[PDB]
Amino acid sequence: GEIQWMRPSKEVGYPIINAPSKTKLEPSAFHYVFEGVKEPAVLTKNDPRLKTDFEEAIFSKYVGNKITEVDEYMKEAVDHYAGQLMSLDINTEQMCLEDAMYGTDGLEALDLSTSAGYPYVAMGKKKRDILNKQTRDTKEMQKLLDTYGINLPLVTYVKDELRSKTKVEQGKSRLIEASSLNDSVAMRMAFGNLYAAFHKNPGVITGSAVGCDPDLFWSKIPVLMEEKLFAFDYTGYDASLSPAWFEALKMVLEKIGFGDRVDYIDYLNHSHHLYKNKTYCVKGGMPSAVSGTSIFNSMINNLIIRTLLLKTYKGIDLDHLKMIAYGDDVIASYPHEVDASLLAQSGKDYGLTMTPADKSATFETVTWENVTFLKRFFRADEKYPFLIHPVMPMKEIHESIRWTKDPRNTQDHVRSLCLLAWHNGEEEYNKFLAKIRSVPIGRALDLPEYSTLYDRWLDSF
Ligand code: NA
Repeated sequence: GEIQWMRPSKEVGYPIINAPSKTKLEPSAFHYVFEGVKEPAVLTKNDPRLKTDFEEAIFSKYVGNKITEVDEYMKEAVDHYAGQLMSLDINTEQMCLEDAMYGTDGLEALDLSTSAGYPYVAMGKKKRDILNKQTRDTKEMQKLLDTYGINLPLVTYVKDELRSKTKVEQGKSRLIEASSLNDSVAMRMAFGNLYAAFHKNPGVITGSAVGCDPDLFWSKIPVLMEEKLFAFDYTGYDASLSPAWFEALKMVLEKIGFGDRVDYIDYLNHSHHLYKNKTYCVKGGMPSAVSGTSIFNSMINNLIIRTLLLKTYKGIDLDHLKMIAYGDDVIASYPHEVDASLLAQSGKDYGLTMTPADKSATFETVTWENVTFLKRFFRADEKYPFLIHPVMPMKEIHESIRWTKDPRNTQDHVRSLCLLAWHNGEEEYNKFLAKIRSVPIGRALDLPEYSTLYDRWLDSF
């Protein structure tokens, strides 16, 4: 990805956009009951904590575009991936406006809380004024589509979340690149069935895990993997994507029956952005908050890994490449050991910056003992080995519980954490519950005991 140009929005016919400048995050009732070193990310150029130019920092993710066209290895990757997907017998029909708006089997309704994007954000019109979850009205939406059309600029906000002291000091805040309600609706109508098919088929066929439920899915994953696992981390995945990778994606879509609407992918590739009083154009890079962001990054990941394996290990059997992606995150396998360090090398020629799995200093062998997916480990249950526990380290949960965005969501927030934590064992979970109950706020919460969560789990299969 690379920003072609940036200038005052007025100069190109656009209004100034208001992006919140004050974090809604602040110390929670457990701020001092648990350890933590994370704080709210920088949201404005004036934040006292900054140690470098903010603007420069948030846009530096666009490391440029390495490759220009789709080479021979990429084409092979496309054919193989498209071939697998073809077996899912995905419905290629467009999705009706109603379902694209309010949902259907395999596709959740549009999120009413998230932004309505441009121009609604500048007209003050919110999403709650356009759709009725119970009326399932599409009349208001239809007029809006006919009025403002599609391919609208993407509204950019800085994401309000916790970050390391380092990332805070270097202005490394992540950005929300929200598509207009019009594009989301249009794109969900164009790819709605593709999304549903993926959400319903997390595994090694779609090579995707978007829409999965870690509590149940973790027991299916091992069975799907080949003998030797391999993995690695990406540095600025989304932003590093070159235009060729988007073209590769269109070929897959074309081969599986969506050639009809590959133009929507162009909208992702060559994108239009609004930030504050500036507007900029990007060539390459996947927008962060577009309908399909997660699924398309995953499809592209499948193309990337297949390509690197073909470039590096000629004669490799992609039919025995068993991988599952979730955006840039990925867990993969092959009957034979492969060199991640080597793959990382080939990766640089494709505009991808790959590093050791889980922040290691060197490329070590990936095993069931140390592999993580979605920041979760894999641990067979002591009583029933065939049931696999998705284990997220307590550190993350601790960091999270020390802050709050709305005292009215304390019950949910803390309950969410409990569903993640208990997998660390009864001893750990109880220590967690006791610390929570060492202050008034925690003692008033309704939290599940270990026995309850363990039984709920066994009963969910
Ligand atoms: Na782009």
